[PDB]
Amino acid sequence: KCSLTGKWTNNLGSIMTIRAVNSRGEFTGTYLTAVADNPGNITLSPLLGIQHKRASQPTFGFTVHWNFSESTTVFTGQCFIDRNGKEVLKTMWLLRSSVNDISYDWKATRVGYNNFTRLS
Amino acid sequence: KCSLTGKWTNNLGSIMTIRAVNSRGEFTGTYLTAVADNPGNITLSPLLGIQHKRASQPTFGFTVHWNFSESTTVFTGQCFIDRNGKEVLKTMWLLRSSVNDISYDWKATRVGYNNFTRLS
Amino acid sequence: KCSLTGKWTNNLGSIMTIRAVNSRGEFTGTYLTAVADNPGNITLSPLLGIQHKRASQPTFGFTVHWNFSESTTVFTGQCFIDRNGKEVLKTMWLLRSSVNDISYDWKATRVGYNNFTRLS
Amino acid sequence: KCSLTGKWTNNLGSIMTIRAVNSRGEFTGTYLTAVADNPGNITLSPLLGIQHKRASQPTFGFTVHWNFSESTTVFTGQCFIDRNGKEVLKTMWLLRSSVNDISYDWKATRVGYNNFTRLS
Ligand SMILES: O=C(O)CCCC[C@@H]1SC[C@@H]2NC(=O)N[C@@H]21
Ligand SMILES: O=C(O)CCCC[C@@H]1SC[C@@H]2NC(=O)N[C@@H]21
Ligand SMILES: O=C(O)CCCC[C@@H]1SC[C@@H]2NC(=O)N[C@@H]21
Ligand SMILES: O=C(O)CCCC[C@@H]1SC[C@@H]2NC(=O)N[C@@H]21
Ligand SMILES: *[C@@H]1O[C@H](CO)[C@@H](O)[C@H](O)[C@H]1NC(C)=O
Ligand SMILES: *[C@@H]1O[C@H](CO)[C@@H](O)[C@H](O)[C@H]1NC(C)=O
Ligand SMILES: *[C@@H]1O[C@H](CO)[C@@H](O)[C@H](O)[C@H]1NC(C)=O
Ligand SMILES: *[C@@H]1O[C@H](CO)[C@@H](O)[C@H](O)[C@H]1NC(C)=O
Ligand SMILES: *[C@@H]1O[C@H](CO)[C@@H](O)[C@H](O)[C@H]1NC(C)=O
Ligand SMILES: *[C@@H]1O[C@H](CO)[C@@H](O)[C@H](O)[C@H]1NC(C)=O
Ligand SMILES: *[C@@H]1O[C@H](CO)[C@@H](O)[C@H](O)[C@H]1NC(C)=O
Ligand SMILES: *[C@@H]1O[C@H](CO)[C@@H](O)[C@H](O)[C@H]1NC(C)=O
Repeated sequence: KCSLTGKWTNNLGSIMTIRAVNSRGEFTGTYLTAVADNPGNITLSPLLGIQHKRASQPTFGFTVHWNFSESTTVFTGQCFIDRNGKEVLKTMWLLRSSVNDISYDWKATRVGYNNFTRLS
Repeated sequence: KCSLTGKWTNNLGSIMTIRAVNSRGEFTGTYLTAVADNPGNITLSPLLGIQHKRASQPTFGFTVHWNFSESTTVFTGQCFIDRNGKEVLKTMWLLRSSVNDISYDWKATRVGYNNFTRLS
Repeated sequence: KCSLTGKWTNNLGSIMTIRAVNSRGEFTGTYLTAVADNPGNITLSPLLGIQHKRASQPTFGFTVHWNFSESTTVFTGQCFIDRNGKEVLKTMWLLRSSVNDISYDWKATRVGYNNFTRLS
Repeated sequence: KCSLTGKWTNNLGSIMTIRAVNSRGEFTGTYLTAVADNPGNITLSPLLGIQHKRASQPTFGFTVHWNFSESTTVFTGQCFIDRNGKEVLKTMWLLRSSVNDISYDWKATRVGYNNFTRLS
């Protein structure tokens, strides 16, 4: 089994902590990004998500509410286990910027990927 | 002020209901999709997300844990208000499928958009 | 049969003109975007793409080499025809910005959608 | 400088050849994917794209017309050079499937990433 609970780092150097996953697969956590539009502003930021509970290699999603900008990121992915019991989170994300009005909506969404492994 | 609490529909005919947004911008809800890989299986499914609280046109994200498949979707976007006080959510999404192992990860993520307006 | 040759506009007000499609499904064209990072710089820009030839509702892709910035956009989608012979292109796109070095790669890709209908 | 001309492999094991880039940045090539929806059907497939010509680390895009399915993929990205002169293509892609009619359009687009390095 592949619980999200724990500490994780990604390929950019970001650090994420996921707390207890409840019986509905819901979880809270924190996220310290290594990169940002204005990296001097970075602070620890909250996340909230849901994973599938029963699956051995569950899919999941979470939202990061950045505390230092008007942006939001969502991540979705799957937790995989090796033959050796090593876990990897393979994810993709959408990063939504705040724009002034609906005419700028077209430019407000960035896309990318991240792989996470456990810190311990 | 552009608020998420209430009932919404999107351009595909899906319905979502978001409950009270707390002081941290967190919300729960339910999502009834009009479409699926197997539309005969569709059931009402829970969501969990976060919005920015203070912005008049906030960005937000949420995760939908589909109750009828192993997939997960995340939505992110922004709530816009026009002259008349009419609200629209402009969103993009990632839909993560469950695959058997990490060698299939490349095909596991679909992307799309949705616009939502209030229902009743 | 759903063909790409001709003039089109999308939901943002951009105009594109596609020339003759050859026997391999290749086409050239021009693209006039209604929006940009710096809309004061916009100029008419070339495109190059490929469609499937034999399908009645073909999928296709094309690249737009913006003549006024260091960015590139790719569009992919499908041409649909309804009962009346009315054609619509449903597309998604990736807009790649130029960044200074590989450490900024994570922020370099925006995503979005466009629907196109014929002009004249 | 970072010409696309040459042979490249990606992180999935796919092989791509890009032929001469003309004075407008346009190029043809071939692509042998290591993976597919139906990998038993895979055959060598054509691509067509454009890169920026003058930039030392150009952005670019290309379209792959798959010869063995009704799908199309577009790739966009940037060519980066190391301090040692080693080139890497960092890309993202959209893979468009053919669907029967417009009501299924929502499910027709997959997204992902690939990094390429030179074969020689
Ligand atoms: O720049 C901002 O306003 C908020 C921080 C965004 C950080 C993004 S989220 C996707 C990518 N993966 C990370 O670990 N960090 C970046
Ligand atoms: O097919 C599944 O396994 C779960 C349902 C997926 C529904 C998607 S989520 C994105 C798009 N927007 C909708 O309202 N429904 C579809
Ligand atoms: O801003 C730039 O540097 C180049 C212009 C980008 C225009 C984008 S491409 C996607 C979207 N669809 C359009 O018709 N225009 C925008
Ligand atoms: O499955 C198909 O019908 C066509 C082949 C798709 C292969 C995709 S394109 C994106 C990804 N990167 C690759 O090198 N191959 C896959
Ligand atoms: C991400 O994956 C790459 C390629 O497998 C690997 O080299 C790297 O260690 C991974 N990063 C993390 C934090 O897991
Ligand atoms: C973020 O960075 C910008 C540019 O330095 C600064 O002016 C702004 O006040 C910062 N905002 C926050 C929330 O830290
Ligand atoms: C979505 O936007 C379209 C295009 O503007 C509009 O016609 C429609 O009313 C919107 N649909 C919903 C359900 O909000
Ligand atoms: C969904 O649909 C498939 C195909 O009809 C069916 O076999 C399966 O049992 C259904 N799964 C669930 C959990 O609803
Ligand atoms: C795009 O689709 C919308 C929503 O159906 C429609 O109202 C509009 O006519 C289309 N726009 C263009 C320019 O094709
Ligand atoms: C585009 O706009 C910027 C900002 O106004 C300007 O400085 C620059 O010269 C322009 N670039 C080109 C090549 O059009
Ligand atoms: C892709 O990048 C990863 C991480 O840097 C690297 O280990 C791998 O060798 C690269 N693959 C190719 C084909 O360049
Ligand atoms: C692709 O694979 C399927 C499933 O094996 C097969 O039935 C079909 O004929 C193949 N199509 C092509 C174009 O090779």
